Amino acid sequence: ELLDVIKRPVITEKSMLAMDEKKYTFEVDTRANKTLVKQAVESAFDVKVANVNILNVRPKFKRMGKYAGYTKKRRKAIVTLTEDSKEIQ
Amino acid sequence: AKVCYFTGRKTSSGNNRSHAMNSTKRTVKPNLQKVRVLIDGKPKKVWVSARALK
Amino acid sequence: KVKEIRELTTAEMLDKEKQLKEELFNLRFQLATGQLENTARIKEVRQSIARIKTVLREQAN
RNA sequence: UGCUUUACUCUUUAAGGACAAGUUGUGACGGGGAGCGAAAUAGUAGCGAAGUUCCUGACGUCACACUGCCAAGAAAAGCUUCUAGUGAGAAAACAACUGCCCGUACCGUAAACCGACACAGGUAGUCGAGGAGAGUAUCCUAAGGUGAGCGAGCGAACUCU
RNA sequence: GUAUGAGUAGCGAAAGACAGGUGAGAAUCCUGUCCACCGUAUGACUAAGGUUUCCUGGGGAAGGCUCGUCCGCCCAGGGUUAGUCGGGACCUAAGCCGAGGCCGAUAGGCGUAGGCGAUGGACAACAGGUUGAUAUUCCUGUACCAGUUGUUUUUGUUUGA
RNA sequence: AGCUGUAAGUAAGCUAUGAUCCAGAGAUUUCCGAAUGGGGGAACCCAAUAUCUUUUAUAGGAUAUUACUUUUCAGUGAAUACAUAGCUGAUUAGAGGUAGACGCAGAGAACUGAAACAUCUUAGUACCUGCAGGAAGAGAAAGAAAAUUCGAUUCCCUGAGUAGCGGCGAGCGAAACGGGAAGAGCCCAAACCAACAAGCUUGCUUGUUGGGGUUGUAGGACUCCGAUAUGGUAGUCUGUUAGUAUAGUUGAAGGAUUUGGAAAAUUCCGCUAAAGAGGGUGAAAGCCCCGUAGACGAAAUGCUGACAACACCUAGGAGGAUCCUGAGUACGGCGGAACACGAGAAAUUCCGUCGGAAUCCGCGGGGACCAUCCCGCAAGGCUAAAUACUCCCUAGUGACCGA
Repeated sequence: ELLDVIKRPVITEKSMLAMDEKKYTFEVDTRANKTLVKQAVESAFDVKVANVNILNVRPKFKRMGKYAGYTKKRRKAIVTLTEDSKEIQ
Repeated sequence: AKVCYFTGRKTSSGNNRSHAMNSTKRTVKPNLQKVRVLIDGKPKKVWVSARALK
Repeated sequence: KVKEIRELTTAEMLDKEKQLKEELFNLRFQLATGQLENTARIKEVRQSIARIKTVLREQAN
């Protein structure tokens, strides 16, 4: 179903520094392999392997109004390339 | 000894009086025997009361 | 929205499904990078995909 | 043809076989370093000289290796062969690609664990230097880390050390 | 809810002093110097356990047994990257569930085959550099294990492949 | 004709092509959970067989099927040949939850009372467990009676704290007669006769299907004559209408002055009512708003009547040679329980064991037992209503509460 693989790019202080070595930080939905993300990126941007790396995130608190609730789980994806770029973001 | 296969005899319970009428609780059980019978031609082994062996 | 969706063939339904999913990719990446003066087009692509899938549900019983 | 075993003939510090801490080259024109030190506002970037000999030397390793003793000291898989069998023609070299899911921050003889507390208590494992010295004892110290989360005066009774 | 006890007892073992900073406000925060304490541990690494306490930039109403410009506290943003490390796609000990089955007022109890279960077995990567936080995980160099695609020298499925 | 919930706030939009909202039908429905491919520390991991997918290719992805037991049918099978275990495949049903309520069963306490305590009481209560249903249980006389009789069951009043039981102590405690609520009765086994198969000795015994047949005034077979109509239903989610439940429409009549921040309050003069019940509005409103009385209305789905169709079911009179009418059943001894009844002079109902009848000239009962009389036919099934409860829905009420 591989357009529900990738959601968003991550725009942070390390993620902009990953841009210099052709590395890109996407958010992949839960229960997805490394191989789906390779196939989805090759489908959507015409670039290659040089393997993905995949994280996870434990949630937090926040408090607003005497209430106590978590946030979402996440899963980052730091995809490296060999030969093309993405001046898209 | 759990049931009969033909009749409906099963173990039960009742009192026990003794000579100044003090009551306790018994286990009144039926006489039962493991008998090889012919259920649909093929022999089994099953519990049958002696009452149905007359 | 509904009516001309009921005017199409069968394959063109699937073609518009693919086009609307690619527009959802484009609206996601253009929300993450601080863009999209229109943000109320996100309901429209979703509900268009929904109406297309119900129309394909009815015709195959 | 593998394995086991009984009888007979030889053979024996011999030969065959099995394991082995470690050394020397390569790796390595590499990175490491006492110290120098900017070009803005950094001891930053960038530059590096020596790699010797003797002495003591481990229950760390060979390794449960060896002798002794009685209290007589886990299993199954991985591995290796031989047949049963299945049964186009795979099997070395070279080159290019593929290799899934979960944990990884931090505290961890403690202010972040167990004791209602930022509590004189408890917490399994490994490393654990120097001078004296049998030593992980005791006294003072290296590498490192702390100065304790109420004070300032005065220097009576009385209580504690 | 508020008194009395009363502005009393206590402030939870340890050595600080000065100069210069910032600030409305300083013994208690930052920096510098000297002094002092542990040093088989108050030093380093991990297993449990805790669950964001980690880092960056702000804040001083409550918490901190005093003060506080500070904090493990409040707000906002941000950090945990693996073919080789520990576990799964391998094995079994204690124990547990146990198709059929054997017993038992109901409920249910016990047990063969087959399983589940690490504290144990078996198993392919080393040195350095790098950031505000990650590193046998990122890059630098050199390896290793299991495969897949083109090349590499041999034919009855009898095996003589 | 306004809208994007709480919830202000910003920025984007939607609607006269009828949004938002309401009502009835549909569609989609991640992962655990009886969990059901295998495993597990619930919301996790790991598979197999087909089909389609990505890549030069393995790795990667997606869809479908795969638990256990039993109901039936096939193959397969073998200690041991014949076929029974067993295995395999297909087919049929279950498996868990509540409503902390009501019902039926199994098993079953103690404190307390007796001014102590042993039989007794608390009490077949509390608790556990199985089984269901919208209700369940009981139900068509082996009955209640004592005549002069009545005719299935359940529930209510009364009989009555009476007759009774009880270390005759504490205490437990009915039933029939009478008045009411609601009303209903049906189907088998047997004896007999056919159709088939078997040891069919071709004796016609057994087994299955189809007709027959259901009772105490005894009835049925069997025989002989009639006879082929009359009448009911406790079925058919098959039609055709009537109504109803879930959105709604319409719905009368008032102005000025004074005190006011603001009037519904006050003072004058009016109007309405099949509507003067209630709520809201800058204070206390028949005439401002929402309503109320009345009147009207349903595309879709469900429910209830009705009456059509279709299913079913139901015959008379006489005879009395032979045949049938529920078996290890009734009943007895022993040991326990249930009946208000605690072995008591102990009938009637069950349970465990051991004995164990008759066949209409028969059998049971009328509180040990006998005789006479009277009333009844057990040992096979089904059955509406009157009765008890409320997790939830709609519409209401209270000399019920006001933090």
